[PDB]
Amino acid sequence: MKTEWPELVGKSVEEAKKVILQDKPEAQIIVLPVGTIVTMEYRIDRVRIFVDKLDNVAQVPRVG
Amino acid sequence: MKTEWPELVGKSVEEAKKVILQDKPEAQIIVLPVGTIVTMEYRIDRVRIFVDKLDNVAQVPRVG
Amino acid sequence: MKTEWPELVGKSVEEAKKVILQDKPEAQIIVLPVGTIVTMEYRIDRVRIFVDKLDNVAQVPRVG
Amino acid sequence: MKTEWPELVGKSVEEAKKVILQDKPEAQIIVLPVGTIVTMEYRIDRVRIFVDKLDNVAQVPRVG
Amino acid sequence: MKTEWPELVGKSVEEAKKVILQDKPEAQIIVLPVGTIVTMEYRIDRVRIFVDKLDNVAQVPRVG
Amino acid sequence: MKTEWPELVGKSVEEAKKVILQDKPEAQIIVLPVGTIVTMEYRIDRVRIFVDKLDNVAQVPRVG
Amino acid sequence: MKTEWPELVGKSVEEAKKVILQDKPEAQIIVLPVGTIVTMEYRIDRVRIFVDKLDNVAQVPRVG
Amino acid sequence: MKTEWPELVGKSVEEAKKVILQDKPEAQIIVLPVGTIVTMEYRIDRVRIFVDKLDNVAQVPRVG
Amino acid sequence: MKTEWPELVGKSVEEAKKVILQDKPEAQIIVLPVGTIVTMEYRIDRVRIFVDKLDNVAQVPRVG
Amino acid sequence: MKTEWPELVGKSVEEAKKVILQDKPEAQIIVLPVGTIVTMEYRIDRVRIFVDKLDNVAQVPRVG
Amino acid sequence: MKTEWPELVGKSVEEAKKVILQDKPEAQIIVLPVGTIVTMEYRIDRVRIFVDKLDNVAQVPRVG
Amino acid sequence: MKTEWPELVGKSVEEAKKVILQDKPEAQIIVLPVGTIVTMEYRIDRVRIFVDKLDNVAQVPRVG
Repeated sequence: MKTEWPELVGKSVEEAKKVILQDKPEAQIIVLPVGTIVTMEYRIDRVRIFVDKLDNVAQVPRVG
Repeated sequence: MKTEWPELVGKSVEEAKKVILQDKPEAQIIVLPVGTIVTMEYRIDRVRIFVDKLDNVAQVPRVG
Repeated sequence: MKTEWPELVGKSVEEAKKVILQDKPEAQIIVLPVGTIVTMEYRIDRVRIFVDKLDNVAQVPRVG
Repeated sequence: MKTEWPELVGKSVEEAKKVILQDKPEAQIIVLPVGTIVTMEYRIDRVRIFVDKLDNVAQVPRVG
Repeated sequence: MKTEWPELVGKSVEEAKKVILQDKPEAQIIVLPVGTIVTMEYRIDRVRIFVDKLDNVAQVPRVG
Repeated sequence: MKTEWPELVGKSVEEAKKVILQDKPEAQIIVLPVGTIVTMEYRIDRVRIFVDKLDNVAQVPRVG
Repeated sequence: MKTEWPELVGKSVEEAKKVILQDKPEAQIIVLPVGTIVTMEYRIDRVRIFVDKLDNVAQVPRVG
Repeated sequence: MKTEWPELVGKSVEEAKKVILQDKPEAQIIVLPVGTIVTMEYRIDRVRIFVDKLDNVAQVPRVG
Repeated sequence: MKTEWPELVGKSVEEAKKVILQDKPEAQIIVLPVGTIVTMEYRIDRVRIFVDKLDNVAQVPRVG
Repeated sequence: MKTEWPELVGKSVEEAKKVILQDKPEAQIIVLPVGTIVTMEYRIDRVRIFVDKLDNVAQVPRVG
Repeated sequence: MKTEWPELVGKSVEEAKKVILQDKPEAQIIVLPVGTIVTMEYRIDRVRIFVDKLDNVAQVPRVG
Repeated sequence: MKTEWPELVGKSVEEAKKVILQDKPEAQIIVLPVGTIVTMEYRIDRVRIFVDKLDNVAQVPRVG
């Protein structure tokens, strides 16, 4: 099962969403600033994308 | 009593509000950024929705 | 002496202000985001309202 | 020496500035959000005003 | 060597920049909100200016 | 291998990006506010730029 | 249903536990330092006691 | 698959460990203070237990 | 009504407690480290004392 | 090059150190509480181990 | 008026206290860990000393 | 001028102090936990050492 998207570091939110949904059609994509504190439980259908000030992907997106 | 809405993860605030009010007509719906610190008491009529940068539901909304 | 306004959870800032001033004509109403850190002293004429992202009342307003 | 302005709680920044400068013509007035962390040294000519989301004075302004 | 600018407390960013560059032509001027956390190393050509909500200088600018 | 860009302190994001990509054509450039908390792993192709309120480079950009 | 114990402010943990269990025999009593950050869900059988440096009750214990 | 242990709220670490290992023989049990910030990835064999000042279980232990 | 004890800055907890109880026989005295975050409501019978590493009073004790 | 030690989650510091040094004889092993904030640069010879209240490994140790 | 003690950086608490009281007989000396958050008002008779893990003076003690 | 001690990562406080004082006889050595927040000014005679739970050097010691 695909769980990580290193290839998306540096790319835009739009490009990330497109790629993640090709790979994971059920993905529930959540867009948060880097450094956001995240007390969450694990959701196998969720993919969190941490973005910079310019809404580029700053860290490897991972399922959960 | 309905207490959680896992089906709303990833959906918009508007869609969440609509669904929560169908299920819980008395709901007092509060919209906060993920990571907001929450020193609150329990209110059975309140539903907090934690949203991402795009005002999508990021975490399962729960009564309280 | 009226000290709390549970009836205002979920309502707008405008509606809250109107109700608080009917009940407490001398009120000095302060509007802050939920989670704001509050190292304050007690002021009997002040009412702090903690609001969500949509400027709705998120927590019971209390004198102080 | 005037050091505090309790009478300004709840008032606007503009009204606060006007009153503080009548009382303290040399005042260097600094406007910060409530909860801002303040590791400062003491300046006798400075007056910090802590304001709410609506740029109303939320706490008693004090010299320093 | 000039290392501090107490005379700039309360002044605008534009006035501060002008004065700092007259005094220190090589200055690399960085503008940050008060309370920003600053884990930095020492740079002799840098001057950080901490500003309030109105982009006025809130604290004595210092080299480093 | 070039790992740091001290020469970019004080410069704009646009100038920084241009210089970093001349030096490191594969760079994945991420733009964050100073003070952002950064729990990241090491990526040799990434360069994080920490910027001030005016989107000037505030700290030496480094690979990772 | 008893939900708060104002009478226990200032008392020891031992005295608090004794009183809470007389009033609420099923209580699951949790002892935390004041200021502890509490991202919890509501448990009707739990009573959190916030204590000072001397393990005295510092704030009104409440169910949840 | 057992994922939560509500029955352990209020119990000691020793009793929790015993019960979790009966239910989940492969469990890797981690004991942390309530409020600890937890930027972790999901591990299906891990169970985190959040404890109070007296090393009693303060919150429902969950796999991850 | 006595509300503040400036005379106790620098004194020990034991001396502070003695003086506060002479002045305020009903006082519920709470001892916390400086910097403790305090999201509390106002209690007219409570006096919080903020202490240093040596359990000396570091800040003016005040009712509330 | 070995960069991660998932097999050490849940084990003691002593066992972790032994295993990491078998795999990486030059390792500079650093032991920190979970949640410690880590503004560090990348060191290829360092391995940070994040431990729980009982000095067990709480998270996968990684080079850097 | 003596307001700072640069000569005490690196010295013990005992040596600092001795020197500060020679210079300032009325000093109310408060000993805090580095990084302690300090929302205080200005007291001309107080001297705060910020100490390291070994109770050595880590930063220049200053009146206030 | 020696400004950094990479060779001391992983070593004890005692060994670090010995080496730093051989290299810098005037050093004022300050020992702090990793993650300590450090709002300091630059002191050319100071060397801060950030240590882990076992009082080993966790990060490169640097003058300032």
